[PDB]
Amino acid sequence: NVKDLKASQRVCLRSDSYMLHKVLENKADPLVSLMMVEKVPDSTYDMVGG
Amino acid sequence: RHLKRELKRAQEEVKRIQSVPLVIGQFLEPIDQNTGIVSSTTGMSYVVRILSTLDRELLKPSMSVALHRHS
Repeated sequence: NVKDLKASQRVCLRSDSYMLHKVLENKADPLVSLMMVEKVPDSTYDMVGG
Repeated sequence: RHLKRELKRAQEEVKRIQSVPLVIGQFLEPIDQNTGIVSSTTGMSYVVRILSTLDRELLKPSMSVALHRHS
């Protein structure tokens, strides 16, 4: 249904008439992408202490 | 004993599909393990079935791979 399909969901298409078959399992958040290519560790309070 | 003749005639068929002529794409990642995402070397993504009875030991990390032509 079009109730299940949400924005920026990677889908499957069959190039015969472009008919949607299944939702595709894969999908990455676009922010997970930008945070990772940057790369920045996080920490806890005891390793920054003293 | 008759079906051992028929397992051999079915094994032959499929080895001919394995071999040349093939285009070379790349394996990005699985979405199952009987189905995966490959980018051909035409600059497009395709969702393709995976021939069962293959080694996924080196496959799952992205790595070159062979694909059939029309199929």
